Amino acid sequence: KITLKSSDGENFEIDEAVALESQTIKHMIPLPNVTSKILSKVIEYCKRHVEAAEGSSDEDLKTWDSEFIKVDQGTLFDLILAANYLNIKGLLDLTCQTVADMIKGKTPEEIRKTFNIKNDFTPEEEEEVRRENQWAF
Amino acid sequence: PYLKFAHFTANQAILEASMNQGLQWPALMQALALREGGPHLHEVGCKLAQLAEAIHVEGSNAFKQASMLL
Amino acid sequence: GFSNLDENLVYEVLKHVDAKTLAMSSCVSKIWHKTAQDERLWELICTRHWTNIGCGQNQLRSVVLALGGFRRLHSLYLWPLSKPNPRARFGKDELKLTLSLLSIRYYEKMS
Repeated sequence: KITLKSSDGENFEIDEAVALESQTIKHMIPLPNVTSKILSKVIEYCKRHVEAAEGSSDEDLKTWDSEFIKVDQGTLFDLILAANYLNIKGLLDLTCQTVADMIKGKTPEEIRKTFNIKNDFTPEEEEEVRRENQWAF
Repeated sequence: PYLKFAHFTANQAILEASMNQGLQWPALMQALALREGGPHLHEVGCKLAQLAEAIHVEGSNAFKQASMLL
Repeated sequence: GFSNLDENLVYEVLKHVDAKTLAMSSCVSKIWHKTAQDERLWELICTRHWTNIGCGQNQLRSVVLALGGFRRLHSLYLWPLSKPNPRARFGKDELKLTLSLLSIRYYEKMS
């Protein structure tokens, strides 16, 4: 039984064993960076993983993970930030797999367009990077 | 296509057990290096010594590697 | 905020792609390019489809990084070899061929 407060100031409570899934929290709680929504998402993830810890159940957990993964771009970015901050392997890995599936896409115009990435390659550098990876094209 | 064929076949024959341009011998260096238990002529010898210092050095398989070569 | 990701997040994302996707993303931008030239990602990609080699990862990584790196190991010789047998897994002779090719190339380009 531990109490976690977020930027919203809500003293979200969770069990000690469930909160132990975060290495940063276990080592050391204002938590000025993690937002209330993202903190609630990590709390739900930790609760579900603790329930699973205490196959058919394995694939049910994977399906629940896939359902929870369905969030927009900003939510996924914030989830990655929070997972990196709080030292959670599973959540960071799941978000990384989702982003990898997203970037498994088309020619570089697609990747630069979906992520609003603004490339500024010099013409020499752009052409050279195209030639040095010609095997893929 | 015969030079590389002879180089690789002789290299495999030696590993399982002339100095023109010293081109066959660099390929064997990785063979002795990544081994279980551990490992005009003057200029070629100097380059070979530099290569040896760089990487910390003081049959069906032969049929296969030739086959992938061509 | 994917447009302004740091190197660590880009590396973490790129840890779960294949050779085509990595060499593809290497042309997205400059920071993505720099993260894609990482040796660890290409070592993972090269060793993914080997699954039978063994001599110690330290020795292999040191020698391959000394003789050009794992990026040259892939595009020059590994990709042409895997082109007509995509499903086949590279065993022992493929490594003995590709590393010899890298040694010959390094000695030729030394001068």
